[PDB]
Parts: sequence; structure tokens; C-alpha cells
Amino acid sequence: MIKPEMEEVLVKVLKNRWKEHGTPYFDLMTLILTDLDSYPVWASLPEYVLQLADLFWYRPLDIEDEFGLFRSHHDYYPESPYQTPIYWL
Amino acid sequence: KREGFAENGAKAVYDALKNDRNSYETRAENCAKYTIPSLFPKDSDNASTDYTTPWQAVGARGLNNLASKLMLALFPMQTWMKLTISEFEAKQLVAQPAELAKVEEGLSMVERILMNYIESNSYRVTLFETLKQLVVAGNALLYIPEPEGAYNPMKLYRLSSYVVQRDAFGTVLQIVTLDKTAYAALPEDVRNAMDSGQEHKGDEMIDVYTHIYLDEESGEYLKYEEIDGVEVDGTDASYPVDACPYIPVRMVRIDGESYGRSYCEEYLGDLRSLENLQEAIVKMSMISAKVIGLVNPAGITQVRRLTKAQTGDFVSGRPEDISFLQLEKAADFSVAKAVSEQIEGRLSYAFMLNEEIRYVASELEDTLGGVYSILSQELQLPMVRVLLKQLQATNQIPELPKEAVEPTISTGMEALGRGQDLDKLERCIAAWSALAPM
Repeated sequence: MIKPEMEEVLVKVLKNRWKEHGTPYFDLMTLILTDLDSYPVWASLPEYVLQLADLFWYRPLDIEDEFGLFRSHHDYYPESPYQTPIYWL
Repeated sequence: KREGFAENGAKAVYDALKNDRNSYETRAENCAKYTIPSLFPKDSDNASTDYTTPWQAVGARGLNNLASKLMLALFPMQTWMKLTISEFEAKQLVAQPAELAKVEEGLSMVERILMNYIESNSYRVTLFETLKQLVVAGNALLYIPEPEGAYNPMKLYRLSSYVVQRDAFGTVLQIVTLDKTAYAALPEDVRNAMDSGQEHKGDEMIDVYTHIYLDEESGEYLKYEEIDGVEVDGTDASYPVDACPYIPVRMVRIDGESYGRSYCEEYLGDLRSLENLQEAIVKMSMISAKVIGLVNPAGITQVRRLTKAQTGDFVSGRPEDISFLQLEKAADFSVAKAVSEQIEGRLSYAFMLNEEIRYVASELEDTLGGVYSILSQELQLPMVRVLLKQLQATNQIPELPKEAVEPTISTGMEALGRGQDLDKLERCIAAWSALAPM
């Protein structure tokens, strides 16, 4: 029911690149990348969710450090097709 | 000029104590090799050797599972601590409900500030890493920084980077850390301090030594830092024995030792045997020179055409009705598989990959309750003490009466009526309704 407002928030986050703990909206963005209740966003605005995942997952140069990934990675620990929005995107 | 333990310099104490550490290091290396080698890599010839991937996955999976459960007893999202009021002081304060209200509003908001500081500084991450180190090497060291900026997570040390010395009661007498960073990366005054001697290259790594040692004319530990046998000016500090910011931790307690032991030391023979059997099964598959199969529906499709001497002819059939015996045909396969099942039974029980009283509490409460309580002593209590003193020194929390207000950990079990209503029911409905078809 609030697609224009959600889009405005996502545009602002991608413009300012607020990808770090303590910056604005960081908690809600984390949920959009991790939580199944976020599926109306995944259905309504997928082109923005892909850009958000690109911003939040990759860290340019444990084996995570060699792949170039952030150590909050155990949010996905029991690895499964339902851990990420990709199956619905 | 220094006095006491510091008389000969931090590097001298490090090189002197290093001799005793080699056995504990060797044990940690052997435990890492059969679980996850990047937890304690110590091979030199990595141009020629890898962080060698085992065929058995059991060690890595068991280590991760155990660390997760220990990080559910320790440091959960629910309230695991209590700022108590001493009963003699409570007996004074209770004379007016207003005094208790003013004290306990302070205690409520300070306790919420402690859980805030734990989560807002993401201590959960480094504490999970620490539990991995404790399971594989038995030993770890943590440091809590003085606050600067907006965000302040801890620093974690592996056994190969520090030394520690203890009395017969386990009391820490002194600690030294060895730290490294390149010349050009160090602070400006530090870079100016090394004008004499050799001409440093910009990327030349400098060995810095931190020495912490106990005082006698004061109830304090003393700190300084050292390069090339000379003190780094301005790095000196002092701390009372009740609130030092350095915390060395042991998995299993022993008297008369600087160090603890790891859990999986008892099971290294099993892991080393399981790998041996799996490698044999691979080679047993590779060498085979004949293939055997079966057609399932009672022979209704006529295979005699294959017994005739013609290569260009085909049986009517499907992948739905044909199978092959590519491992199971081999003679020694079944017994190698059976022994592997016995070894995995012991390992899976050990890593917890499993009359009206429930007996699972023997492991889930009594077995874990020991290491849970010992980490309450040697890890949780020093951390909350340092945190309280730091928050007070940085004016974040009030200077509530020192004789009355005292910390405590409430190890045990959390409330359950909320838990089923949220996790068993509504989180399940959310997942189920999200997963429904298009």
C-alpha cells in the first residue's frame, strides 16, 4: 500500500550509499535483504532490491575474506534456497 | 628505567615465555588440520601446500554447530544479567518507595544501556569468533577499547600472538602481545620516533610489543608499549585489578598452568581414522573395470537383443526403470561404510549433532552448564565490570552508589509463553504464507 514512499526511501539510500552500521535506514534495509516478511517489496520493486544487494553484499579486496564478503555472513548460516530474496526475484 | 616484571623489556619477556607455548600451539594446529585449517594456519610452505581440504566434512560441521549452541547459552537476546542491590543497603533504601523508585529507574535504564551497548557495538560477532577459537585451541585473548567515535567493537587475539604467566591460584601476573604494522602506516610521531638506526622501507613491518604487568605498591596493573627495545612515549597507563581491559580466557581450567586445553583433543584419532577410510573408498571407486546394473519392471522389456552380437540395437526403456551398482558392487565397501558409521556416531554425539523428568537436560543443562558458568566467571563478569566503569568514565551512565549496586549473571532458561506464540506460531505463518504459490 505504500509503494511510492518505499521507492523514495530506496532511491535516497542508493544515492547516498548508506551501507554501514549507524547510518540512516540501515535496520530496514537489512530486513529487506534477510526476512521473508519483505516479500511484498520483492514483488513490487525488484529492480531496486538487486541494486541494494549489490551495494550491501560485496567488499572489494576465514574464506569469506578471500571471496571479498562481510563477516555478518552468518545471517545465512544454515545454507538453503530460502536464505535470500533470489528465489523470488 | 623500569622496575619489577618490566625490568628487562617487553620483547625479552615475550621471547622468554615463548618456549612454554609450543606444545599448546602444536595441539591447536593438529585440531585445526582436521576441522577448518584457516582457524589456526601454521604451515610455513604454503607455496607448496594448501589449507588442505579433507574428504570428511564432519569436523567443520560439528565445530560450527557447537559454537552456535554455546552462543545461545552465552549472550542471547534475552536478559542474562542483573544489577543487584545489596541487602544491607536495600534495608536502608526501602524506608521510602521514592528512593527505591529513583534508584531502580536508574538501574533499569542502565541495564538497558548495557544490552544496548552489547548489540549496538555488535559484540555478538566477535564473541562467536572467540567461541570458535576456544573450541579448537582452548585459549583466547580479548581487548575492550577506550571509547572513540560512534562504534566500538572489540579486538580478538589468537594464541600465537601473545604470552601469559600465572600463579598457583590461576592469577595473571603478566601478559605480552606481539603486534605488527608497516612503517609508513604508523602514526606520525611514531614514524618520527624511528629516525635513528636503519633506514626503514615504507612497507617494512614493525614488531610492536605491549606489556601488561602487576604492581606491588599499588593494587594495579601497569601498561606500556615497546619497539626495538625502547618505549613508545605516551603509551603508558594504569588499571585497577578489578577492571583491566585485557581478558585472557580458558576453555578447560587447570591449576599450575598458564593455559587451557581444547575439547576435540580427545577425538583426534577418530577424525584421523574417518579421513583414511573415505580416501580408500574414493580409490576403490576409481580402479573398477566392469559395470553391473538392473532393469526393474520384472523383465517386461526384452533384453535378449543385448545378448545378441549386435551393437546397433536398442532396448525400450527409461531412466525411470534402470539402475547401476557402481560403488555397492565392491567387496570391501560395505564394511568400510559400516566402520565409518560407528566413528560418525561417536563424533556426532560429541559435537551434539543429535519417570517424568526429561533426560536431555543432562547434556543441554548439566554438561553445558559447567563451561557456561566457567565462561561466566572468566569472560562475562570481567566484561560487564569493564563496561560499567567505561560508561561511567565517559559520562554515559550515572555514578550510582558503589556499596549498593553490584553486577551478576543469571544463567539458566528463558520464559516460554511468548516463545511459542512468536517463534512456533507467527513466524511459521509468515514463512508459510510467503512461500505459497504464485
